[PDB]
Amino acid sequence: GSELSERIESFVETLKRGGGPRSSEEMARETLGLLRQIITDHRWSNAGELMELIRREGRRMTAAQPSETTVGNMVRRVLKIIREEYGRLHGQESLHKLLTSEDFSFHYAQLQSNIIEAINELLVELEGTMENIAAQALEHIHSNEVIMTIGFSRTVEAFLKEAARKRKFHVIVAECAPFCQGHEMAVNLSKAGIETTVMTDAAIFAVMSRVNKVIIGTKTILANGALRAVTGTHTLALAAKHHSTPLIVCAPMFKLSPQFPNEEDSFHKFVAPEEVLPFTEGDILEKVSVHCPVFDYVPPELITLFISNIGGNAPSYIYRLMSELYHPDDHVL
Amino acid sequence: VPTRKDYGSKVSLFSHLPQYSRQNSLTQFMSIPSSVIHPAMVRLGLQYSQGLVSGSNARCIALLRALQQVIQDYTTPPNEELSRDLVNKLKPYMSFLTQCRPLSASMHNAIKFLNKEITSVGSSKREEEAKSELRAAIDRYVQEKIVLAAQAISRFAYQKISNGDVILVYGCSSLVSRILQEAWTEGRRFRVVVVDSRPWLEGRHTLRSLVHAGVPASYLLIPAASYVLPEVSKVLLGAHALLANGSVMSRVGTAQLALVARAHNVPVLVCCETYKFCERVQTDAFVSNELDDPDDLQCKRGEHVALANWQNHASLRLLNLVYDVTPPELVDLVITELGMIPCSSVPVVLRVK
Amino acid sequence: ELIEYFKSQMKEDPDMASAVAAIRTLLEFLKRDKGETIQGLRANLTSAIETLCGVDSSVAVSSGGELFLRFISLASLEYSDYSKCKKIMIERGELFLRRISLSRNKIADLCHTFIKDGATILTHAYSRVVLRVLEAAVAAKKRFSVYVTESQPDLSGKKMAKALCHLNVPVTVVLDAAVGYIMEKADLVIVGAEGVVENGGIINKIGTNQMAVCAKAQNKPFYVVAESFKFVRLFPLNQQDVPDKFKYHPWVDYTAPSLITLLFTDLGVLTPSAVSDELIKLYL
Repeated sequence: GSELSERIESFVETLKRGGGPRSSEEMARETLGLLRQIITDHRWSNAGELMELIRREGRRMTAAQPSETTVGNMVRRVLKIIREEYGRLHGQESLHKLLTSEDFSFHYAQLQSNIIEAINELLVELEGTMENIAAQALEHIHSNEVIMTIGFSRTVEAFLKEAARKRKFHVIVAECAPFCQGHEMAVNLSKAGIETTVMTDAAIFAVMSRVNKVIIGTKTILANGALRAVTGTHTLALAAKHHSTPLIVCAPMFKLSPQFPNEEDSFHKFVAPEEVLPFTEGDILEKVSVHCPVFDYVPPELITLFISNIGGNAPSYIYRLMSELYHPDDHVL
Repeated sequence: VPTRKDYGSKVSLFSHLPQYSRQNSLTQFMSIPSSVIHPAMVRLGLQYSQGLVSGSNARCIALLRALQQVIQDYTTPPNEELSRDLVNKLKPYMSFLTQCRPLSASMHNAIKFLNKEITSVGSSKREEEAKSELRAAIDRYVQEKIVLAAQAISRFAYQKISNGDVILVYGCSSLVSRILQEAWTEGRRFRVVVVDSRPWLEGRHTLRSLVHAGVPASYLLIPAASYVLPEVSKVLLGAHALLANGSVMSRVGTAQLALVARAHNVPVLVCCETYKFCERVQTDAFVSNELDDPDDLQCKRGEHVALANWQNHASLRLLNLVYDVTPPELVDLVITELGMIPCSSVPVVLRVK
Repeated sequence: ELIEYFKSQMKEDPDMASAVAAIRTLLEFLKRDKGETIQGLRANLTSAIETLCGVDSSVAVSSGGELFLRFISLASLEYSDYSKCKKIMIERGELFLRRISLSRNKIADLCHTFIKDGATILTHAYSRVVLRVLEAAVAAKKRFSVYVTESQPDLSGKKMAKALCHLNVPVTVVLDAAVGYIMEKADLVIVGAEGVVENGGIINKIGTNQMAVCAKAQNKPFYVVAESFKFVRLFPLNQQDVPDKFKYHPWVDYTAPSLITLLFTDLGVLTPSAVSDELIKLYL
């Protein structure tokens, strides 16, 4: 049906033009649903044609917006799911396989059904991720503790508001200069009585000597444990490393991207310079170069822990989690 | 079972941890012939409270023996299945043991393994057969998780000890003492520097254990560790638990020793078995620790005791920590029964088994 | 016996590694073996690995020998006949030798992406893997500069500089004592490795640890390119813990994984925390 075509085109233009789903969870949910509708409302005899069309759709979606990595993550997860289902109904690279050792043209009828059910489980796991990070609040926050967070993150907000119903601590929010979204999080935290404080980015280091723990979130996580966070987060990580302050990252499993930090000159998202320098400045705008990057790169050695729906892990283990979610042939997509 | 009462004023930073007194106990409000709690469990809890069993593997062995005795004295009621009934019955015992003394990581792992073994019991299995199989499984666990797991670690740590080495140990550890004794018996010639700390002073348990073996040993306190480290070749430390993030949870004087050893270019070695590996993580000794009896910090220096009556002063707090956490960057080598693996391979061992 | 002459004549291809030639010799002598038991075969091949390591003191030869022994022990667990097992071992060794020869290009095509335009790379000595990575980037229409250390023990940096000049790449030769001088003018450090230890560090030419320390002191990324058959289960606690059979003026030294950023193997781009994972999964 052409309804799927209209849906795909509308989603592509919604990603390419502006912001659609304003939360990573809803973005992943609609991505999974659109991939399920593509799987159902299409004719594919074998798994090869289905994998090819899914790869083409994911490629065009990532071409619509390269920074929105959640769509590509969901596409690669669906591809991996199809791969397990095909391998199960039929009958990673390591040293053991290199010492003790394939095409998808075969056809199966019920296979598609199975795949659907598999997608189904992933769907439910979504509505757990947030709370699966929140329920681990009291295990990482003790009473009378100073905590600093940057920007607006729903996961960190839920973490703090769940750790505050039984403990009482100090929270400091540093608003980002281009997009001052820390004020909204500060108001939402003060509405629950958590003794929240608001500050700018320039003071992040100034008060860093009086902070016991830093808890942040991110847009996506790279394969080596690095981070693609909001701008100003690398400075926060450097300040936490200077004072040996532990840095905790709240991120679900759908924010893991198999890509490595080798796509420079496009890693950061550049927006109009109106946010940094206004248009009413005058004739100086013709000789001044203004750049407003939205995201920035955070190295893995500046991170202490990763909290996800499966629990607490170290960055030096992220390489394993990727291998448990995506296939090495779907990294380039 | 009445809950144990708190003693003294706790520190504000550690106000979320229970602080008990060794003098008072719960057995005052229980039956002399124990009915709700098993008599073996009551004896084990009393020994844990009085400090008669103050180790890590010894506590696990005592708990497993008490559980074997309880299973032997267990009788399944009618209309009930053993798989659920035994699990529901063993829960108040663990609650009482935790009330006596906070459980260790080895005890938690043993409890989890026993609960899994009991839940994995078939329905058609007879009662006596199931009890005997559970006892045999506990015996095999004790054999291949503590006894057989120590010989492999002793054999792996033998090739890391050379003639003329100066090994620095801390506190009392069964694995470290066994490794040193076996290395001296094999033919290695070295000397050990024993480090101790107040108020337990359990390092003397190792010192007199080396003199009886023939190893030349020295003795000093933890504030004088930076003085003897320039002459130390390597540092052997014991571990109570290895967290899933690589951090080492051990006696409070472990992370400090590992930090001071780094400033002197002394390699730090950690010895631990694979059954003490925890899937949980921890970044500091504030989120999870144990507050011992604060009256143990009192010492008689000269004629009087400065902390004789510390409860009279309102703003005076006495902190007596038990455990601490060492970051993975301060640990160089971790010796297990599977081999000499780095401190970052803790989740891998947690994933294989 | 007259086995080392077959290994020396196996290295007539100047691009073939030492571990690859050792594994080829081991497989050839396994094919030509006339034993009828698996224990005798294992003993003969352990003795042959010892004889081969007696000639070449490289860590790669020992790594390849241990890998071959592990492959034999793994293939001898399913069939338990020594004839079926022998044919399966021959086929698997042929496939393994065919797959190993494609590791250099697999590392190059995956590592050349980390090199930007107008960058400045720093290399220590002559390495075929680094040379392949550099020649795979110039084929992708990229321009950069290379600074190669002289490697005073035996002049290997001059050979690398001549190769880069033949490949039309601007290369400047620096002294072994000037590494701390040009470190501020480099963007990344790409070096080879003769053997990857359990903890993730490397065992490379003597002038590698100081360069890694200087790069860490200036926040310069330190990349290491090495194959997978160089994974050895060793845990050196310091420089003196390295066995003397590999250092013999020392000819090799150890670099801790705390100074290494990433590793580029035929298994992909890994962290220093992934080598121990593979070594544990292999049960070497």
